[PDB]
Amino acid sequence: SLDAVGSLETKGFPGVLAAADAMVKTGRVTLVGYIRAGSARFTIIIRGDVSEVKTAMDAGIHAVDKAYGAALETWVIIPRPHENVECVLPIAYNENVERFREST
Amino acid sequence: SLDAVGSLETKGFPGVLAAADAMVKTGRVTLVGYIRAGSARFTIIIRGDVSEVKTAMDAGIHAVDKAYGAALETWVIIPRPHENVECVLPIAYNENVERFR
Amino acid sequence: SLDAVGSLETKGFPGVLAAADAMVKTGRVTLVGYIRAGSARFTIIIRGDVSEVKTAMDAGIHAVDKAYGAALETWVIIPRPHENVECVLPIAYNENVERFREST
Amino acid sequence: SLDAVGSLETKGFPGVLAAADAMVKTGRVTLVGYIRAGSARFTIIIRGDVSEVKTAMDAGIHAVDKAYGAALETWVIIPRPHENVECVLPIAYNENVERFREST
Amino acid sequence: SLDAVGSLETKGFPGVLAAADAMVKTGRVTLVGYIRAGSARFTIIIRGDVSEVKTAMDAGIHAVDKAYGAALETWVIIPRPHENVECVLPIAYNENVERFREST
Amino acid sequence: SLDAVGSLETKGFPGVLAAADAMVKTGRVTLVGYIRAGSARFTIIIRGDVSEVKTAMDAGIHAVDKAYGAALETWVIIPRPHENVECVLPIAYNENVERFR
Repeated sequence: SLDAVGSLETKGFPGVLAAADAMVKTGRVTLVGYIRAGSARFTIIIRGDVSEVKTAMDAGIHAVDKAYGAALETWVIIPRPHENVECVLPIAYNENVERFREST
Repeated sequence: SLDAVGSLETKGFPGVLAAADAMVKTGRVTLVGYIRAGSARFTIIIRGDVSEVKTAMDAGIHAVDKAYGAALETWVIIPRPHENVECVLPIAYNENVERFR
Repeated sequence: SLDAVGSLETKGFPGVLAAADAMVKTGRVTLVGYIRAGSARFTIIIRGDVSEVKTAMDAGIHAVDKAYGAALETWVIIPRPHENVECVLPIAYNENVERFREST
Repeated sequence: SLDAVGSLETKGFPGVLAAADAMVKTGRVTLVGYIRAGSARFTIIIRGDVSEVKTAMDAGIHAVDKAYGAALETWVIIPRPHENVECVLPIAYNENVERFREST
Repeated sequence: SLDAVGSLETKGFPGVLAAADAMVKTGRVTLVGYIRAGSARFTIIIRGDVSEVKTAMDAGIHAVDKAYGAALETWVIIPRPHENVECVLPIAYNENVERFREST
Repeated sequence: SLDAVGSLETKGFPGVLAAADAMVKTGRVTLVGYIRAGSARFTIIIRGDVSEVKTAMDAGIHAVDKAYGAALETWVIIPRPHENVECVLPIAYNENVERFR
């Protein structure tokens, strides 16, 4: 998919839970996966139209502060990822989340 | 499920054991899973009605201090989590815990 | 099982080895499992009658000091753990340790 | 393959995502894999002609700064890696990325 | 087995390689396993008669200093481990090392 | 095998890639495996004649500095490792690397 990708990483799982919920409730985006990065850091990945990923990312960043003890470590938006990156890195749509992609 | 979700994370396993036991003894909630987060941190996840998750979370927060050397690192309650989140993050009810629902 | 649970976590494996041996030799308790917690920390879990878990735990705490370089990080006793906790967390009796439960 | 190898490692996943996308869009190179290195560090590996790996690597280094909170930790280019290194370390071309090698 | 157990943990793998080789060359002991403990710490476990484990452990401790950059973090000798500890923790003899046990 | 063993560990993967390539290009040695040690440290292991492992290790130590941001954390050479060590620790020749022997 050439949809934009957003990635956000928190210290602690509760922060990433808060961010993920805000993202998919505010932008027409699909949460496609998460990573245990080590050192109690967790990464989440969303896909969607670039403008919707921007809106979702802002909501996710602000939601991290609603989780006691959570910290926002790092985030990025890649507006139009190369197929090789989507293939190798864990950022692709998958069959588990297809029905949410259809909904966007 | 549209049930509320609570998640709490401690430094050390004993603290998460203390917290989890307090949660399910005080709220009508289901402990659905836990995560080894790395750095000796452990995450637990509960589901239930919003009122019961809040009650359980309060009891769990206070219970962490009963474990010598434990620290409460972070926690959150999401009253009405989006179905997409439940699908990807390890927060769903599962068949292992069905009898506790 | 409604038996009490004790859990103890050390910095380094040698400390948890010392503690486990002291625990099962002091109380009528079963060591049911251990966890690699990360950051070179190791968790052990015992089950048994609450009074036996208390005496075993006392011995385990003191035994950690017998390992050079070990640190006792954290421990707890839960006298009557809820079945949902026993199910999800790695604290249940299991078939690998059945013969030790029988002997207690 | 005697193609050069480039490897770059960031603090946080978003930085490695930014770097990978820049690399494969700038040089005629293939992203062959990534590593979760621990401590929330992530490694990516590209292969291609040495001149293409150099230009891709330059773009990847600069792209890390486009991810909030990311840090560039370490990187290297090996112009003509030994077959024993390609065998043991996770740097070989693989069937998952064949179509991207063909296009280079 | 009621043979003694020795456990030694280093920062870095080279230190544990040095210690393991010194142990089995100096005491009539068997190296039965190792653990990746996290945080670049490595644990090794030897078994044998208590006096031989003592001799091996001293040689292993001194060998750690022969590895550049290695640090000895923690160690213990448990002279006669309870069968429950041997069962749950990774300290038992195994079929991979039987021929070295026979040799001791 | 009674061949010598060398092991070297870096902070970051690029440093270990640099070191490994220098080793097999300078000594008649076989790189038999590597370890993700945690904390972004990576271990590599070579086997060969004592003289070749020493030569390869020297080249590998110097090569770590050619990787931006890499650090050499620790290394050792065991000229004649005990067979018990080869059995338990991941330092043996293996079928994946047979052609390099």
